Amino acid sequence: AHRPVEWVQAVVSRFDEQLPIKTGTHTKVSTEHNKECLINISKYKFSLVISGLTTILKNVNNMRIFGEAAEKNLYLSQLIILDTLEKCLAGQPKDTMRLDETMLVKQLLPEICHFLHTCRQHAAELRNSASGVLFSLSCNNFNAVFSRISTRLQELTVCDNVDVHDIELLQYINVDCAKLKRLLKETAFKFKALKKVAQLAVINSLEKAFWNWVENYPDEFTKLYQIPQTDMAECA
Amino acid sequence: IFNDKSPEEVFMAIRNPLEWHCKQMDHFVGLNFNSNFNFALVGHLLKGYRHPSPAIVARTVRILHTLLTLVNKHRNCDKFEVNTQSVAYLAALLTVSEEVRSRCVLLDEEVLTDPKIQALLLTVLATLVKYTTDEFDQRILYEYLAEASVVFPKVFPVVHNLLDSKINTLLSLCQDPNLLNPIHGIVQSVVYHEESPPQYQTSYLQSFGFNGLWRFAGPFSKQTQIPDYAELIVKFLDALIDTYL
Repeated sequence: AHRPVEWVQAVVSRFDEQLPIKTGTHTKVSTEHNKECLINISKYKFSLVISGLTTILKNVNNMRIFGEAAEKNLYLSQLIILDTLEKCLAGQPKDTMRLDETMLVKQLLPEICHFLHTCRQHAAELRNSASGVLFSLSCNNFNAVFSRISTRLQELTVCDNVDVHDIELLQYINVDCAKLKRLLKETAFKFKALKKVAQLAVINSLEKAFWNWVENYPDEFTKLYQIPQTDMAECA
Repeated sequence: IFNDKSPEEVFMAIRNPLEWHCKQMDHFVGLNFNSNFNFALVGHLLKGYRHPSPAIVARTVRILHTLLTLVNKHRNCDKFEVNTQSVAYLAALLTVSEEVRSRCVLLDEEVLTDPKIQALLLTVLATLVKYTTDEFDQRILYEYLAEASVVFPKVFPVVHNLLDSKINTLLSLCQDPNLLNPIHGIVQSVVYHEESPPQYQTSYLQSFGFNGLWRFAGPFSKQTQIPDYAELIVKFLDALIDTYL
C-alpha cells in the first residue's frame, strides 16, 4: 500500500536519469512526457512534488562541474528544472495554501537563489527563471518571503561589502496594492536608521517593485487615482 | 446439451452433490467457482498463454472462444455482447483475438455496476499483463486499464498491488510514450484518491475467495505443488467415481 508515493518517487528517479548533466535523444521524446508527468503531478501531489523538485534542484545546485561541458549540461538541466517548477507552481491552485511549504521556501532561498544570492549568459537565463519562480511563490507563500525581507532589513539596520542580498528580493517579489502599502510602511519605519547603501537598495527595489505592481495589476493603479487611499498617500 | 443451459448451469450442477470435498479444493487454490464460476474457469485456462508449447496456446484460445460463444448464446445475445458473464472471456480473448480488439466499450459502467465483478475484471487484466511480454498486447491492456481507472477510480487502488512492480520497472526504463501515457494517467488517478480502506484493497478479492488469480496464472513450476493439493484431487476423484458409478 501507499504505492502512489512510490510511483511519484519512481518518476522522480526518472528525472534523475533523464538529466542532461549525467546523460550528457532517448530522454527527448519520453522526457517531455516524463516532465509533463511531474507538471501534472504538482496539481495533485502538491507538497510532495514540491519536495521532490526541491531536492533535485538542491542536488543540482550542490555540484562540482570541474570540467567544461559539465557546466554546459547543468545550464540546461537547472533551466529545465526551474521552468518545470515555475509551471508547476503556476498550475497549482492558490487554494492549496502552501504555507506548510515554509521549509521548502527556506530551502529555495538557498536553492531558487543558489545563483542570485551572489548575483555576480546562462546566469541571466537562470536569473529570469528564478524571477519567475519567485513570482509564482509570491502568489501563494507571500508571507514567508516578506518575513525573510523583514528579518534581513532588521539585521542589516543594526550592521560592509554587500548585504542588500536577501534584502533586495523585493525586486522580484510580486507586488500588490495592500502588499506594496505594507512594504512602504515597513521601509518607512526602517529608512532613517539605515545604511545609505541599504537606503539606496530599498529605493531601487521599490521603484521597479511599483513598476511590477502596475504591470501585474493595471487596475489598482487606476483605482488609486479614482478613489483616494489615505494610508497609501501617507506612506508615500 | 448447452441449448437450454449456461456452462455454469450444467457444469456446476454435477459437482453440487460432492461440493463438500471440492469446497476444500477451491479454498486451497483460491478458485471459488461458487463465487465466480466463469472467472475461476478463465483463471484456470489462463496458463495456456504461459505454456511452453505453441500448440496448447491456440487450443486455449479456441476453448475460450467455445466457452464465450456458448455463454452468449444462452442469454440469446450477440457473440461479442458484453455482459456480466461474457466479461471474463471477452477480457481474456482481447489480447489475442483481433475481432475482440475491434469490438471494444469494454469497461461499461451501466453493466459493470457490481464492484466485485469490476474488481475481478481488473485483477484478470492485471495478471494477463504482469507475465505478458507482447508490446502490442501490453499497449492494449495498459490502455484498457487506464480507461478503467478513470471509469472505476474506486476499485483501481486494489488491483494496483500486483501492478506495482511492473509499473515501477516500466516507469524507470520503458521509453514508449505511447505506452507510458496510459501509465501516467493511471498514476495520476492513483494520486488523486487517498481514502479507500483495506476492504477496497487486496482483501476485497481475498474475502471473495479469489486470492490466487494473481498467483495461479504465473509461470509453470517444477514438480513442487504436485503432491500438495493431490490429497483433495484424489479424494475428489474418489467421490466423483462414487456418486456416478
